[PDB]
Amino acid sequence: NSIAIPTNFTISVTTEILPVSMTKTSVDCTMYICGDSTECSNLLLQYGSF
Amino acid sequence: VLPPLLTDEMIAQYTSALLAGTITSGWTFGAGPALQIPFPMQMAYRFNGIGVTQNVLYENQKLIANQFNSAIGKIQDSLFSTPSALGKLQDVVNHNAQALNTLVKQLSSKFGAISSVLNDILSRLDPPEAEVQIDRLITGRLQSLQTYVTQQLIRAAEIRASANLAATKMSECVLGQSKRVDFCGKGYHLMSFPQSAPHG
Amino acid sequence: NSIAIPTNFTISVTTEILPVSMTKTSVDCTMYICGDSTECSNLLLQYGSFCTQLKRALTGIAVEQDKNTQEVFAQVKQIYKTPPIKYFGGFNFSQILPDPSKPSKRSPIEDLLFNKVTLICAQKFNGLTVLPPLLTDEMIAQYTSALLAGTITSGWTFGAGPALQIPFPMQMAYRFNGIGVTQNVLYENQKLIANQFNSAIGKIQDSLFSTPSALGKLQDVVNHNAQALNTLVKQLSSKFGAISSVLNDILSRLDPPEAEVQIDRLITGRLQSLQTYVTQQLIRAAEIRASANLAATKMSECVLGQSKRVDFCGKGYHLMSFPQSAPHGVVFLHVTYVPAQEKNFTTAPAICHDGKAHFPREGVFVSNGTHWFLTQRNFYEPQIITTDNTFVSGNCDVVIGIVNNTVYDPLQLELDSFKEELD
Amino acid sequence: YEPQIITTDNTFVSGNCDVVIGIVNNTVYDPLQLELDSFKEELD
Amino acid sequence: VLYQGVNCTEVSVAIHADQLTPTWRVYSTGSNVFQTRAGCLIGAEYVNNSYECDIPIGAGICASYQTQTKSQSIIAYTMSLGAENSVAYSN
Ligand SMILES: *[C@@H]1O[C@H](CO)[C@@H](O[C@@H]2O[C@H](CO)[C@@H](O[C@@H]3O[C@H](CO)[C@@H](O)[C@H](O)[C@@H]3O)[C@H](O)[C@H]2NC(C)=O)[C@H](O)[C@H]1NC(C)=O
Ligand SMILES: *[C@@H]1O[C@H](CO)[C@@H](O[C@@H]2O[C@H](CO)[C@@H](O[C@@H]3O[C@H](CO)[C@@H](O)[C@H](O)[C@@H]3O)[C@H](O)[C@H]2NC(C)=O)[C@H](O)[C@H]1NC(C)=O
Ligand SMILES: *[C@@H]1O[C@H](CO)[C@@H](O[C@@H]2O[C@H](CO)[C@@H](O[C@@H]3O[C@H](CO)[C@@H](O)[C@H](O)[C@@H]3O)[C@H](O)[C@H]2NC(C)=O)[C@H](O)[C@H]1NC(C)=O
Ligand SMILES: *[C@@H]1O[C@H](CO)[C@@H](O[C@@H]2O[C@H](CO)[C@@H](O)[C@H](O)[C@H]2NC(C)=O)[C@H](O)[C@H]1NC(C)=O
Ligand SMILES: *[C@@H]1O[C@H](CO)[C@@H](O[C@@H]2O[C@H](CO)[C@@H](O)[C@H](O)[C@H]2NC(C)=O)[C@H](O)[C@H]1NC(C)=O
Ligand SMILES: *[C@@H]1O[C@H](CO)[C@@H](O[C@@H]2O[C@H](CO)[C@@H](O)[C@H](O)[C@H]2NC(C)=O)[C@H](O)[C@H]1NC(C)=O
Ligand SMILES: *[C@@H]1O[C@H](CO)[C@@H](O)[C@H](O)[C@H]1NC(C)=O
Ligand SMILES: *[C@@H]1O[C@H](CO)[C@@H](O)[C@H](O)[C@H]1NC(C)=O
Ligand SMILES: *[C@@H]1O[C@H](CO)[C@@H](O)[C@H](O)[C@H]1NC(C)=O
Repeated sequence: NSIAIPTNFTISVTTEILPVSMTKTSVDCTMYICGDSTECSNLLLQYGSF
Repeated sequence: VLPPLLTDEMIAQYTSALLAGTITSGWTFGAGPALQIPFPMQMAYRFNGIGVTQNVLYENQKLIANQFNSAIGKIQDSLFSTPSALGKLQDVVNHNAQALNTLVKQLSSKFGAISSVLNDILSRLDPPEAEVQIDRLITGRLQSLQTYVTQQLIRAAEIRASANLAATKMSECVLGQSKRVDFCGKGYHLMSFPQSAPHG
Repeated sequence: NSIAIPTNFTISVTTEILPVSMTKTSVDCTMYICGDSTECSNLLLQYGSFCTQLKRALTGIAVEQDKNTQEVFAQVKQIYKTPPIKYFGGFNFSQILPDPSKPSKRSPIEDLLFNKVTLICAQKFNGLTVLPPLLTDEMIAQYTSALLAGTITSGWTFGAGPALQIPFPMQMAYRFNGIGVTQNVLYENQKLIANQFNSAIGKIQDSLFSTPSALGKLQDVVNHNAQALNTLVKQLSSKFGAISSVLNDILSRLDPPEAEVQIDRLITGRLQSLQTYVTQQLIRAAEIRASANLAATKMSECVLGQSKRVDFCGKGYHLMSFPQSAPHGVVFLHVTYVPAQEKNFTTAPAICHDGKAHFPREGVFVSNGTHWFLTQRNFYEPQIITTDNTFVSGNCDVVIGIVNNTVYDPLQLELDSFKEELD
Repeated sequence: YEPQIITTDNTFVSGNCDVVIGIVNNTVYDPLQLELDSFKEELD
Repeated sequence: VLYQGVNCTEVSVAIHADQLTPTWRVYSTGSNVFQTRAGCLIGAEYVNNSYECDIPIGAGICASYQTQTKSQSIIAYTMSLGAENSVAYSN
């Protein structure tokens, strides 16, 4: 038969941080793999549509 | 790096719209047309929401306002002082920067080829051996790209989960009042305010 | 001291579409990599148990899709049925309940949804097979029919335990109480509410029929799976440095000790293709699992009950929801209460009557310029401010913005009229 | 299930009987009128 | 045994011609060969009685080991979604 009742209060402001997005990147393989080379590009064509 | 469709100014404008709506109309703008209400009455109804009568707010209005203002000042001080306050967004940026750095650095690798520079291979050798060396390099670079794209897909799934959580928080904490414990802050949720941050 | 109080409302029905499952695929590597070749198979054995991993991953995805459908749709204990007399207080559910006429017992909206989205394995077969889902479309339709019958005939009680019958106007009156509007608002405007709901359902049918991109999510899932499989089959035509992409040409032309080199090049290429395909399928399956978990939560909280979560079960104050099946997904019709035609009023925190401050119990004090009334916040219904309508706490000197006005106590007036005179 | 006598304390009034569909005639027992009657109907 | 994605006629013709590759053969009684959308199911007796799903085969058909017609055999069946309940709705 014991209860604790509040008699005062506090207005507490807390912070939550949530990521929403990430840097958008675009990659051309033909430059990365075979930069400015026709020969390497023809070799890369044999690997299909990766 | 492609730019985001919404500039930081547009995100700030959306956040400003959300603050104006919640300040001037409470939950009614979330649920339909924005219906004006005096802010003390709005906070009295949020007090009723948590399970406290309106007269508690109206009799202690000045104390509540002072506590809120002091709390906002402490929020500013806490964000300013602690270096690791924004660790999540900086972690996302750091992970993307790492991934790209590793992807570029994999180009300097040979993967068994005589040289990592394609121009050296084409300048030194005839076709029927430059093809072998270039095929070794192609295999290495394709493996690097596949790994990078896979990590980006997994991290994008994680960020999509985080963004869905953020959208739910915006819907239930800002545009209304949530009875879900610890969802919209520690304690009995009164209200919430969104702020924009880089990528979050 | 200005407040806008609604004076009318709109019963708004919105649509949400959620993917639940994805096409189940099974892949034999020994056919894809080395189709009908013993030699290439022996070479493939040297790469270890990669095939076991691919088979296990695809089987896990396949079981997970059935699990997703089971979690979203099989939330009901008993297949409930609507009564023979399809009268529900003027609410016309004919466009969401099953149509007994057609060979498939699906509602008209379910037929539109299924028509919109588009044992010989004629296409893509190089060891790639499509396993059927454990629940046919008829079974999903039966589960959805059970959910509609349960929610129509018993409201939230079938979700929370045994299905307890209730007249539908009373159910909607209790949902009205749920959003914060009194029952008399519904009962006095029952015909208007029913007409608005029926018109909204008709607009849902028109909107789904007209817009080509209405069902973009499910079609996107189907398109992604179709792409993935097309790319997987098309990678077979690649050489990957080998003299030919056709294994039979390699075995017919060359002796073993060089056909092995060419076949090893091809094996490496095809193994890379399969690993990439399985990884994309795993990531997309994780995405679909998240979507299916969301759909299950929506079914639990919007259909089997009433949700106080803002924007979770539609835009506006959630009244109820209706599920509909669609190919590889679920379509929730969210019925919500939207306030409308707000009117301008002056307001005050409290009323000072006899040196004591009076606060509303359930409502807000408003003023039409000349008189003060108490009104429920989500609908304008002015009432005389009385001691039954308000509660007293403190004196008039504390509350900021307190306004003097008369608070009519009934008992004193009655006692006066009763026996002031005695003779 | 906990049946109670329908009283003015248990219910609230809004509108007349001609609007609600399916309204049923029944007695609503107001306590105060009954008490005042028993209290001083006679005065002597 | 479920031969996935194949008509039972094709499997039978393969068995009689000794073309089918897995050399083991499930004995066909002429009544335990059933056609499902998932494939040809050999070794399970289909029954009209509907039971809760035990071993999912697919396309609504499950299978279970049950004591049928006095001896226990693997039966196949269309799964039951649940017991019916007609709520006593009224005005
Ligand atoms: C409930 O708690 C609040 C605080 O959370 C109490 O209000 C606080 O009361 C103290 C003591 O009266 C105030 O301290 C004094 O404030 C002024 C500042 O200029 C100064 O004169 C003194 O040096 C002393 O520090 C304090 O400011 C005040 N806080 C606020 C926000 O107003 C309140 O009394 C408590 N109520 C009950 C019923 O216990
Ligand atoms: C609250 O809004 C509803 C509508 O959302 C109002 O009911 C609408 O009242 C108008 C005017 O009386 C009706 O228009 C008329 O309807 C008939 C159609 O046959 C025709 O005689 C007229 O040409 C005219 O168009 C409208 O139908 C009716 N809507 C519904 C769904 O019943 C209602 O009056 C508003 N209440 C308040 C207090 O403002
Ligand atoms: C509930 O609403 C539906 C509409 O969503 C009502 O369906 C109505 O059904 C009839 C056919 O049964 C539709 O065609 C009509 O049929 C006869 C043919 O002789 C003719 O009178 C008309 O020219 C028309 O072609 C009718 O269009 C359709 N209603 C609408 C608005 O499309 C259904 O009757 C409603 N149920 C209740 C209980 O109100
Ligand atoms: C504010 O509301 C009051 C009460 O509804 C209005 O006063 C009533 O006006 C009607 C007009 O037909 C009379 O029949 C009643 O006898 C009036 N009641 C009282 C208590 O005066 C008043 O006109 C309204 N004022 C405005 C500006 O809308
Ligand atoms: C409500 O009425 C009270 C009186 O019942 C007003 O209080 C008086 O205010 C005048 C202001 O000039 C003082 O001179 C009197 O001494 C006050 N009397 C009492 C008994 O307090 C009060 O101002 C009124 N409030 C409003 C908002 O009209
Ligand atoms: C409830 O009682 C009222 C009377 O107090 C009934 O209203 C009467 O209905 C009869 C029907 O034949 C009419 O002839 C009378 O003129 C009506 N009188 C009044 C004063 O309205 C009403 O029908 C009863 N309702 C129910 C459901 O029994
Ligand atoms: C309400 O009235 C005030 C003047 O009393 C006016 O300025 C305000 O614009 C009105 N509200 C609306 C929504 O028009
Ligand atoms: C199997 O073939 C027969 C004809 O030989 C055909 O009638 C039947 O529909 C086929 N089974 C399926 C499941 O299509
Ligand atoms: C409810 O009342 C209407 C009145 O038109 C009637 O048509 C309908 O059959 C009644 N419902 C039941 C279940 O008796």
